[PDB]
Amino acid sequence: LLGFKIFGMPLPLYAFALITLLLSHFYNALPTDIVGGFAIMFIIGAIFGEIGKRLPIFNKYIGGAPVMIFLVAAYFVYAGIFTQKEIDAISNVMDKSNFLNLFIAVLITGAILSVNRRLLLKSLLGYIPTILMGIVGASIFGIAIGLVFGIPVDRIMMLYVLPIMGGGNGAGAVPLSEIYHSVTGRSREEYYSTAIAILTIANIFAIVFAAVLDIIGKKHTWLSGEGELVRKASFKVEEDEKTGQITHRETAVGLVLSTTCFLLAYVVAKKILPSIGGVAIHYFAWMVLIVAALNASGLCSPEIKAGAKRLSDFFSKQLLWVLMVGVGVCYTDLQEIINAITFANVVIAAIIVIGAVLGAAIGGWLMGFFPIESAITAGLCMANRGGSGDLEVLSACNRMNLISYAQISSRLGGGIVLVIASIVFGMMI
Amino acid sequence: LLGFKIFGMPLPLYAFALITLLLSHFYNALPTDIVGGFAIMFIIGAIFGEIGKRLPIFNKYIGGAPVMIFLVAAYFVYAGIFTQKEIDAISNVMDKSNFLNLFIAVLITGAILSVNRRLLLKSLLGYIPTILMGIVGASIFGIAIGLVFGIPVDRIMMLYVLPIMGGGNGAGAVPLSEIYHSVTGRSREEYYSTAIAILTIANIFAIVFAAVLDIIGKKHTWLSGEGELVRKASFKVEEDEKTGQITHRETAVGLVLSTTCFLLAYVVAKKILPSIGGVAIHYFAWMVLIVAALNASGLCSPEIKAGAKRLSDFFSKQLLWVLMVGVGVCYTDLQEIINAITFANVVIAAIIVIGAVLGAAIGGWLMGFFPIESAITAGLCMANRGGSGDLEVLSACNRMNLISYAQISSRLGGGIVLVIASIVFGMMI
Ligand SMILES: CCCCCCCCCCCCCCCC(=O)O
Repeated sequence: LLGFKIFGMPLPLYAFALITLLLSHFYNALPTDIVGGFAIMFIIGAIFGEIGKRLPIFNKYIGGAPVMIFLVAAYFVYAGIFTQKEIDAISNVMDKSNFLNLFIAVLITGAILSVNRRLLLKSLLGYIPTILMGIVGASIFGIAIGLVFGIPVDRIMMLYVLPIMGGGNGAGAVPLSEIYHSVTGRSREEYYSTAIAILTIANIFAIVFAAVLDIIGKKHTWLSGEGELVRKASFKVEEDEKTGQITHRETAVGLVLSTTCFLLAYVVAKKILPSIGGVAIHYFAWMVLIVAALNASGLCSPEIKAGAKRLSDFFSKQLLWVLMVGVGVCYTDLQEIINAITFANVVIAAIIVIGAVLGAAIGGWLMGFFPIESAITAGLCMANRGGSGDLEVLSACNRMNLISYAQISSRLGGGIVLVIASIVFGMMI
Repeated sequence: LLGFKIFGMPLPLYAFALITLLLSHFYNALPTDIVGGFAIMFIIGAIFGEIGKRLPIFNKYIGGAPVMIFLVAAYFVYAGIFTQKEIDAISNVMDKSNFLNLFIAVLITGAILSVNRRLLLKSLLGYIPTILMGIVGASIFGIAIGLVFGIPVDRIMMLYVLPIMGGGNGAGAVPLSEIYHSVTGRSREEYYSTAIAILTIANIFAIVFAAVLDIIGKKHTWLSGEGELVRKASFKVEEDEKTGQITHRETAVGLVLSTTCFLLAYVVAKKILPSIGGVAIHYFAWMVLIVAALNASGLCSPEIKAGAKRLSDFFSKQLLWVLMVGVGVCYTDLQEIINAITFANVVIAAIIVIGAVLGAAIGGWLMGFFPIESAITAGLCMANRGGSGDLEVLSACNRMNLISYAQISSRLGGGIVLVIASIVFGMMI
């Protein structure tokens, strides 16, 4: 029994950590800074992510560690289990320090700089139209089902299709809320709450639908290329330039590039070029474009690109549970989440996910890719939160080697959905 | 010359980063959070640390990249070059988020957990008395030189001996200021300015005397030791446990252990056991004791200890320049620092460092260690700034394999000096 590992820690060591956390909670002593925040969040995320990953049905279909972690943390906040000091520490970690934007910037730059430049240019000609086709199909089916259920098309486009089809909470929920407030000038709280609820429902349906799509792909040998996206000789003409040995300095350079690209995007979106026309472009979209331009330019060495990828891997696979504890504490309210679990809303989300899958599959077939793997890669992983949950959709499916495609889908889809969301916000209100 | 590397980045890449920083500064747009803080501080630390390393005489003797960096950052703050937004972002990173405490916690846990358990338990029987002998010799020499210069014994002990023989800025300067305020009930800042100035002067003199000690060791062979500390058959019989494979999960476990140990120390020092006797113990000394006890207990696996060491290496070798930029911006004030350089202070610091060297050498010879190696490891690398002066001294000498001894000396001696400072503060007032 003692050989069981919790977050890579032997059971006695995690017992020591939990004793420390309980002592701090009961003595009401905690440094309201990043150290106290990490001390609480690492332990809580470890235990609850392990529980969520072990529980069978939750792990298989619901979403597992991140969903369980943030739901339980938000329930802890609601029930008053958390002390005001711990709540303040977590809110200082992810509000004053903005560790959320740090994490999102690291993930964006890792996902974009990871790919080889020639492969990126080869993809962007045919892969991007598949993303656009998935978006338009999801929008069409969302409008149809909204008309069926009587929800107005304006409300559908504002609340249902865009938050679902865009990125996760860190990118694609709070940026859309900010753009909504900046353009339409209504309160952010209710928009954010409903968007988060329907986004979580869409994540649930995305995992389940990827599972059933893997089943149907097993059933039908044709229209499914196991573990391969392209249908043209599986990209027979493919060469890798080179990659060397990666040291700690390369990872640090990746972090520096993360932060510098985010700063440049912030400056450009805030003061340099706030608006191309009547549309306002968000600094996350500018960051995606800037990192893509940096990758295409060739300034980055292969070692630097590998270091950025490895830093992104470290963040995504270690600090994700910490991020989820903080998200559960700061950006979730159980009462309104539950009040947004109506049968109408859940069926709307299911139909939108069907639309995204169908559009992505038909676009991939039209542009030369395998339709099922296209449907998981784009459409799915875009309806899914992205980052956390892109791994879950790939894990539910038998296909995991497409993780680079999944991350690039999440990031570029985020940029595009923010651009289109700004356009539609201006067009309607 | 475009292949020349600045902080591991080629010249065009750093040109892009510096263009980003200049655009941010001139447009006065910057996110006042950890992302903006790192965006400023990586760039500034990189350029100015490279300048400091390339500067020949400064690099070799006066100080390294850390010294050059925080001096330049302090000058930038003094001359008004830094924008108010940039100052706010850096102070948010260093004070509101309290990145300094996280850095110190990671350093302490790496330096103590990284040591093999059996080797640590065998070494402490003869290495701690060397540290104590060095401290007592430094105190005696400081008292003598203060009597020569007319400085009172209590003033000498409070302002020159303890701040020099303690750790660096993070541990041994601000903890000493806090203890001074809590015990004697006097102003923190007036103590801290003189403490940091004397600490910097002592660091310079310690590096110079380390070079002199290397020369004298080359001269006389029977004191040298040729880079080996122990003088008992050169470790004829020794066994080490295999470490296995190191992963990102072990690195994250090291981070968890660092943060949890810091939290436990904070709780113990604030609520559980604020005072073991009449003396009050600081939470940094408590953390040193807790991490030593955790190492002795054997709960941590060798993989986990290697991961803690790897985090210590990553932080110490990459985020040190960022931390130095933050220290220069926030905790450094050139006006009173320069006012604190004088003939009397310089002579007192030099005599204190010489006394520490003599005491450590005598203790090492009595306990069996090589005299020159013992005087470098304890006394030196303890009078320094705990995190950077040890690297600078070991680089000034030809010995670098004693980095583990230097690290454990810095951290454990910092804890011991904190306890001793509390005792003497209570004694005098
Ligand atoms: C807000 C605080 C940010 C702290 C960022 C810490 C980043 C640590 C990066 C470590 C990963 C790279 C080195 C791994 C080494 C190994 O796995 O052996």
